[PDB]
Amino acid sequence: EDQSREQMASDVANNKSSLEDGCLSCGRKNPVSFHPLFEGGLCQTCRDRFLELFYMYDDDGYQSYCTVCCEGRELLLCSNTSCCRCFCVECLEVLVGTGTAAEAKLQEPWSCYMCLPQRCHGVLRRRKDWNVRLQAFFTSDTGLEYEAPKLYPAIPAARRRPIRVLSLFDGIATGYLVLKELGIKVGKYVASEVCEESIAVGTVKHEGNIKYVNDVRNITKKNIEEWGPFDLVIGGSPCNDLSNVNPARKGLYEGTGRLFFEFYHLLNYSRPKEGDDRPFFWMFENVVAMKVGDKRDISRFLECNPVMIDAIKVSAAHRARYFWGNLPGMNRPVIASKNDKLELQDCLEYNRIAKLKKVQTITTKSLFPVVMNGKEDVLWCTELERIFGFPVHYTDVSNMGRGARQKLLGRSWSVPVIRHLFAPLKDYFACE
Amino acid sequence: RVLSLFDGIATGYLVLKELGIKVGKYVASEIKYVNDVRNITKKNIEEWGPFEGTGRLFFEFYHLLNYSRPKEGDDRPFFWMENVVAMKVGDKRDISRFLECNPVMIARYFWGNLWSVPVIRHLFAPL
Amino acid sequence: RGDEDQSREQMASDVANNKSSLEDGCLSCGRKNPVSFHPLFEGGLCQTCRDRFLELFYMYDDDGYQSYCTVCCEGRELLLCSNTSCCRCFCVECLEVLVGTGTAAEAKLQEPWSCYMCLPQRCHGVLRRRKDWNVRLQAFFTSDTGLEYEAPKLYPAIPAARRRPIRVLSLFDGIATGYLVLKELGIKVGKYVASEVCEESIAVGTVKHEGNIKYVNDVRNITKKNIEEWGPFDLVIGGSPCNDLSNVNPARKGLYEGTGRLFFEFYHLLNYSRPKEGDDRPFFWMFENVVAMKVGDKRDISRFLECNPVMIDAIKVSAAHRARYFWGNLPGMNRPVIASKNDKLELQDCLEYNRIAKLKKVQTITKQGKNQLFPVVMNGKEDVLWCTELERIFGFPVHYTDVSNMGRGARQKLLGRSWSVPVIRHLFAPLKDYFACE
Amino acid sequence: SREQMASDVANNKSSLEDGCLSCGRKNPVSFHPLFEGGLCQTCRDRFLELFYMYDDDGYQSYCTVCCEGRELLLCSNTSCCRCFCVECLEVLVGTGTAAEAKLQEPWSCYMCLPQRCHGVLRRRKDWNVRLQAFFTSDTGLEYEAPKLYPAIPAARRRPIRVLSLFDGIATGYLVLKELGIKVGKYVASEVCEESIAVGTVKHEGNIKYVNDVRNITKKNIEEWGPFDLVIGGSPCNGRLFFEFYHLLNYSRPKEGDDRPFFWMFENVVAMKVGDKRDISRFLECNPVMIDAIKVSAAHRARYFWGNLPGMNRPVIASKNDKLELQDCLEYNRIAKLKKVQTFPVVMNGKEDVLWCTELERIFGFPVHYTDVSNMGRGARQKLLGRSWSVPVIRHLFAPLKDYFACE
Amino acid sequence: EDGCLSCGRKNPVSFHPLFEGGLCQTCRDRFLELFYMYDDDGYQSYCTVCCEGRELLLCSNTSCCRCFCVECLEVLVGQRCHGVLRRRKDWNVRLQAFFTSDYEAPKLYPAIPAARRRPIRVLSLFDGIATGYLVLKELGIKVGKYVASEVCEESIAVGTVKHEGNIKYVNDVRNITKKNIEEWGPFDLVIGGSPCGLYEGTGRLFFEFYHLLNYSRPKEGDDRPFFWMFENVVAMKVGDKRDISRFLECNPVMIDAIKVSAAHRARYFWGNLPGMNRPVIASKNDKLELQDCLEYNRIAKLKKVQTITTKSLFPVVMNGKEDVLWCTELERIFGFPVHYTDVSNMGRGARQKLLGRSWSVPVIRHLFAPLKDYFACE
Amino acid sequence: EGTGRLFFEFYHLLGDKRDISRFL
Ligand SMILES: Nc1ncnc2c1ncn2[C@@H]1O[C@H](CSCC[C@H](N)C(=O)O)[C@@H](O)[C@H]1O
Ligand SMILES: Nc1ncnc2c1ncn2[C@@H]1O[C@H](CSCC[C@H](N)C(=O)O)[C@@H](O)[C@H]1O
Ligand SMILES: Nc1ncnc2c1ncn2[C@@H]1O[C@H](CSCC[C@H](N)C(=O)O)[C@@H](O)[C@H]1O
Ligand SMILES: [Zn+2]
Ligand SMILES: [Zn+2]
Ligand SMILES: [Zn+2]
Ligand SMILES: [Zn+2]
Ligand SMILES: [Zn+2]
Ligand SMILES: [Zn+2]
Ligand SMILES: [Zn+2]
Ligand SMILES: [Zn+2]
Ligand SMILES: [Zn+2]
Ligand SMILES: [Zn+2]
Ligand SMILES: [Zn+2]
Ligand SMILES: [Zn+2]
Repeated sequence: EDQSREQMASDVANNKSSLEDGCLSCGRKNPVSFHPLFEGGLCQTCRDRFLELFYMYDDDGYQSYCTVCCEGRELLLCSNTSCCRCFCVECLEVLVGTGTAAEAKLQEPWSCYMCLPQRCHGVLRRRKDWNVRLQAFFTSDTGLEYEAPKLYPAIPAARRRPIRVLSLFDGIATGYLVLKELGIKVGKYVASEVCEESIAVGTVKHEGNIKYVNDVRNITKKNIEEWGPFDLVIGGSPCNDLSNVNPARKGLYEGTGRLFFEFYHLLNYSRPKEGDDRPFFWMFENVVAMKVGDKRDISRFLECNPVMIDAIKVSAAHRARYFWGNLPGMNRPVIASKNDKLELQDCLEYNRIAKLKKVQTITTKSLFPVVMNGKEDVLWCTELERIFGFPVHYTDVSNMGRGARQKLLGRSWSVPVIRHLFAPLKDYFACE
Repeated sequence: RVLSLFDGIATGYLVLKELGIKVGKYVASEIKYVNDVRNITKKNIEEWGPFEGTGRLFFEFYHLLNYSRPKEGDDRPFFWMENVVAMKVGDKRDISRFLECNPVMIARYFWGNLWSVPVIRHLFAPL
Repeated sequence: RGDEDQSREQMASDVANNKSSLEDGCLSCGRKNPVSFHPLFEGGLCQTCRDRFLELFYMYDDDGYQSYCTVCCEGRELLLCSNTSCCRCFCVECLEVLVGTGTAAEAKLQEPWSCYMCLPQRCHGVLRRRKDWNVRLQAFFTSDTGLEYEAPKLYPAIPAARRRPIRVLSLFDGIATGYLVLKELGIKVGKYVASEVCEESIAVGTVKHEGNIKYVNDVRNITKKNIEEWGPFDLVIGGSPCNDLSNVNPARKGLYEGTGRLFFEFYHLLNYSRPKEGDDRPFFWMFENVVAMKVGDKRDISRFLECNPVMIDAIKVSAAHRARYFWGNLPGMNRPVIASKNDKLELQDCLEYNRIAKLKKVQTITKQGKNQLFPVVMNGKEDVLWCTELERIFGFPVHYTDVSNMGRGARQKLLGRSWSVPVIRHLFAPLKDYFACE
Repeated sequence: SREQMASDVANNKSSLEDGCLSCGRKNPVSFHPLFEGGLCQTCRDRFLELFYMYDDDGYQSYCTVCCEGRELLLCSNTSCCRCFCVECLEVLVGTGTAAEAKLQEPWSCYMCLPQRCHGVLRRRKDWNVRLQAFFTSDTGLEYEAPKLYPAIPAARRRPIRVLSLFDGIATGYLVLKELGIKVGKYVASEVCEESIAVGTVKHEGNIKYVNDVRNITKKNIEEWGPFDLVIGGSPCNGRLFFEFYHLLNYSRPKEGDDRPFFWMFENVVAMKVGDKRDISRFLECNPVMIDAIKVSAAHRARYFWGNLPGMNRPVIASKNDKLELQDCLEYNRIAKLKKVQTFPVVMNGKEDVLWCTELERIFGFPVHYTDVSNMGRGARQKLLGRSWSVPVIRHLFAPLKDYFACE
Repeated sequence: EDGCLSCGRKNPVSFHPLFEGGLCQTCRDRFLELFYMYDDDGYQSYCTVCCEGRELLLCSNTSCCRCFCVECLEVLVGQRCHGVLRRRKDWNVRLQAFFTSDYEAPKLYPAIPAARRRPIRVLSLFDGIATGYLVLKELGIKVGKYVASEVCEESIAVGTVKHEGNIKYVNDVRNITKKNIEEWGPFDLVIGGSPCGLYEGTGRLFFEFYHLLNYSRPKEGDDRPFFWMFENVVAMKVGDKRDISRFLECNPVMIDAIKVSAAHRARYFWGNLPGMNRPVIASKNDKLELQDCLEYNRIAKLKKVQTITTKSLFPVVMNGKEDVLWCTELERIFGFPVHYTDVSNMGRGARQKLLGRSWSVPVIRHLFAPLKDYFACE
Repeated sequence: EGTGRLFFEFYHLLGDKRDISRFL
């Protein structure tokens, strides 16, 4: 019963059946979900395997596999600027028409069907609302629908107190950086960054206002009561454990992925006891490109469904991630601000021209992003900081170079994204 | 009532029966089998109340113990308690600090705030 | 030996019983006929010894100590002063023959050992420290040269309504220290033609200064036509890459051969750009070279330039020991060095938050153990200065060299061979009355 | 490799010009004056310094073909000091010629015997005049030609005033009155006591000697009268060039002065190419290459910077010349060679050496010029060896007769 | 006048050429030899009256060398009659006769030589640098054949290049045979000078020239002109001087070069030429003072110069420095043409070794003056 | 007085052997 796609394509081309009933690339009947790009259905296995590898990218700056099904065997890349979309050789001729595979390979330059104005090439009719329809896929599709978060009661303006933060895997102190950018008065902050390179950043730049502690491995229960009531628990675990960029690909239950459980343990301890009514919150952040099996696990352990704020809508780089938590308003409409840097041309030094408008994701490892005086060059550390919204020269401490000033900026959060997330907290704690 | 994980052949049930004590209701996930480990919610625990590496089972056991733990101020008898000796020292410290109690001995490693039939029989003697 | 060729023992014996003075005797050479006096002590010096003192006094080792004897010129075995703020090393042969027999053995065993420059002065044998050697060490260097040239002519005062911007041709520009200091005083720069060939030094000038520095190619490929295509220059700054003139390099080639030839390109283009006869426009120039250079070079460079250098040490305005010669006709190049309110005369003023400095001054920039690893401490742990603090020491604005992916080594090299902002600020300061201000 | 171009040109697939003569690298910049073909820029620069350098025995110290001496065969023919490169032979004419050349006795180089198409090493039919074209004008920069001074009337001609830095034995003084010009002053700057004796006794003390050059200040040049010709030649055995350039600026007429001023430098040809451009760039001129072999009986090639009127005219011998060694010899002495490089005579069937009075007539100075101050055989040779040559200098100084007073 | 000044013994045999008095036969013999030689410093070796002394006073007058003795004064002196040291009024022209007036060869000079005779045919031995050849050409007398017997290679070159090889060297004198003289004969002039005990060492050569006379004189019945000559230094034993005069059978003459030159050159002559005993008369083109035998801007500290030999206060000053004579300045002393020794690549040593032991051109020119009336003049 | 003194006088009135042979 493993029917192929040619029969379905022939049936729909004669107005005998619909595209929804069939898996858009698997060909199997009994669809479970749609395709955000093309009109049709997607099978359970296809949906499971394409939730994961959509947002992964290669070093050269193009998608790692097909934009249609899930797979890369022979790929023909679109050469249009500000577009890296790649297609599948098998996908083209079986749905749009015979002979298009060799014809496309000869025309220079090649433009993908998304670039050109929409035309129903065979059965590949693009959506006119795919821009607003892709978001609904990732936001909420899983089986269980957890209850809506409780809305804490309002507090009078004169009955507000300074917040007592407790950060984990603090990195270069991004939360502390945004907290005074909003205006909230921080009465206490307890980071637990163990990297001595990053520790020097927090002490010098914030004047020893971070009561630094060691790894989040030896903090005992009595410690979390010796330090008093905590009104916020930040945390972002390292994401170099389970990603399909490294072959090992150890799960969340092995290797460096067990640091998530430390956040849960500390959240249990810092949580107010039963019968207490102080405002309490939490948060999390991890790479979206994680296994589906563990994507639900983090949701179930924390009993919340992740959101997806897409950095492109606010910054000049592509990196989306999951933000669990019970913040009051973590599902609104993303809006940019006046003091933003939407295009890369605003994140460059003097006498340099930006060839692109947006830049592919940046990782620990570092072609034609900028040309000065008719000569190509690569981005500076002074330029990698304006992209994320960090103040310039932030990492210029402890005798650094390109070797380390790029690793720290690679696995850090985004100033505009968190600035968006922590906006509602101006009502429960001290302002000005 | 008793809640047990990794019942297996329900040797603990046989030990409890041989102890002369009666159990009102026993709930297990693998006798009253309900479903798999990953098919339990807060509402399910409330209805059933009151009462693959090693880390995969340890996380589920820790979550179950945290969910079944009594709220602050209660004085009801709530206790909990296994891993082989030959295993990574980092994981040993992980599961030692996570449970808020250092291991002692027994060749197995036993935690607890209280397979081998005699060990279970000796442990269930003071119940 | 000859009557002049005595030994130090006879001179010491003669001066012991008030039969002669230390003046007639060469303090270590021993010969007669003194030509000059020893700057630190009282006595006389000979030509064979004096010309060995004009070079070897200021050179330093990597570990942070004098390379030779503080007394004669020479190091066989040296006793370093254990006390800090003083890296003077004394000569074993110099000690026992002037203060008394057996002082060497007790000096090597007395812990900590304090050099005779540090202890309160007393007539230790014949090592009588001068009571005014601080002002007399300058006289050893500033004016003892050969031909006594005429005083430079002073330009007439210019009205403030006729002042115009400053056009600068900075041969061997480096990182544009002249541009940075020029507008700090408020002088408007209407043109600045750098001549650097290293690419990194162009990135700083293009980025930090908004591309107002018209760079050109190598100085060697500059013809007489370029010097007139680029308008009349009102200042010709220059400083040679003194890698072939300092005695520090054992494999040096000296003047007239090698890298030292580049002085004549400064000398060539200076005449090519100097105003001709009948031109009365204010023209100034300035050459700069290290003190540690052979007197054969120092006389020829002064003979061609027809001027005598000054000696401005960077210890009276900053927190580093750097001394250089300054040729030029800058108005007021001999006035004494006075610090300013917004200076950093100690090493503590040039540190980040939560850093503790042990010393009060540091030696020159560009085996170096337990002293180079101990110039600063934080959290009770040994540390070394930062590239951010090496810009405060010289007076450069913070984060000046944060361009073009420069690591630690590049920011160290382009900084250590540059000038010093307080010194060049002292030199350039009188120019405010000749050019357009604000 | 060498066989790459040889195989191609043999089959008429390419020409000899395309490849470096021995380097094997393509893209040549300059052509070989000797043979047909071109030279790579890497091989081009290395050929200037070693071409005219010779050995003590009287043979070249490098290859006649490329630049290299590892194994060389010396030409047995007299009046020819060219040694050929061993690997240059078999790769050009054919394998096995290296052994044959060494075995046959006597062996003559390919230059001596009349030109034959020996492989590809075909001697150029016009090599004689194309060697100068390589030397006289090949450097990149092309400075403007000097201005020509207006003619000086004979009624307004004045005695000459000379400033001979590094004077030596007053070679310049001897030629200026021999040509008939009236000397008004000759401010030498010699500091060798032996050489001062010759210039004073033989000229009745007409030289106003001074002390070392490194003690002369701008005030002395102001006191000593205005100069009209600044001679200069540095001891080749580079510091003293900048002293000549220093003093020339003091004595060069200032802007607005319209009096005839001439200068001239001199240096050997066996100097690095880098130094050659530096001297010309500072002086703003291009040099000439005058050889003494066309006016005397000895070999020496020396560059001549200056603004002298006519430094480019062809070299022509004079009637009062001694082109052969037999014309510079005493009685009962027989010459063996025709020229002597930079067993020279027989005496009753015994090989002897040129006398100090025979090395005297070769250079053009009057006989017994160096018989003062009790010099020995060694001293009289060293003063003559490092001096100039009268026929060469008299050729350069000849056009000056129309500018200053004569007789 | 009845006692010897330096000895005191009576019965004198001769008078004194400086002061009035007598001389014994012991002192006159010691006065003949010990008079004229000199020391390296340039002073008289002994006293001028007694010619003896271990320590003696040294004179310091300008251009003077006569040094007196210590005991010679207080014995007899204690210008006017100082004690008994009253100078003779004509000692200048008196001591010249004491040496001269000490028979001779055939006393009849034939004067038979007449017009249209053959030119000179002169034979020499140990010629050196062709001294006789140079003077003979200067007078104008044509020479048909000039033979020499020199052996030192360094001096053979000078005669060749400077005279275009007209001199035909043969060999050392020890190799010349009787047939060689006959083959090269006849001959009209036999010049000879021994290199400078007579019966031992290199001095044995004197009789070789005498034997050469025996193979060159005209035979019996041949009244053709024939002459000879001889030269020797004055520093010789008394018995040696009496032997040469005995063999040559002549009274030898005393000629000193001071009257014609600017150096102390007094040597001993023989011969049979006319007019040898005539007093020396100076010429208008003669160099008599050292101030003219010197190069440019060189002033002399003296007027005459002492005897000069192979071995080197020096008589000239340069630019305020105490300085010596040049090689080209020694030639003009002897009358030689300038640059006469600038051959064969030789320096101070060889040229000094040649000029020192050579004759004097003006001195030999005087002896050959009367020969112009016998042979082909001009 | 060796034989040379008498031999030289003998010739006038009328290596030793080599010169004696040449003497006659
Ligand atoms: N064992 C450990 N204990 C505490 N921090 C650790 C740790 N192992 C790694 N880290 C830190 O965790 C960080 C994760 S990158 C995330 C940093 C943070 N989200 C920010 O504001 O940038 C790394 O910088 C690393 O230094
Ligand atoms: N041929 C050349 N022409 C122009 N500049 C050169 C040069 N060769 C080297 N340089 C540059 O000249 C510099 C001399 S270091 C002196 C620069 C100056 N004192 C300052 O720092 O402000 C070197 O850094 C070198 O990069
Ligand atoms: N330091 C110095 N100052 C002046 N002259 C020097 C000198 N050093 C060397 N000389 C002279 O410079 C001369 C250069 S060799 C040229 C000699 C001269 N031109 C001639 O025709 O004979 C040497 O003879 C040497 O005597
Ligand atoms: Zn499918
Ligand atoms: Zn596909
Ligand atoms: Zn596209
Ligand atoms: Zn001394
Ligand atoms: Zn010492
Ligand atoms: Zn000290
Ligand atoms: Zn080549
Ligand atoms: Zn070769
Ligand atoms: Zn040849
Ligand atoms: Zn007597
Ligand atoms: Zn006497
Ligand atoms: Zn006298």
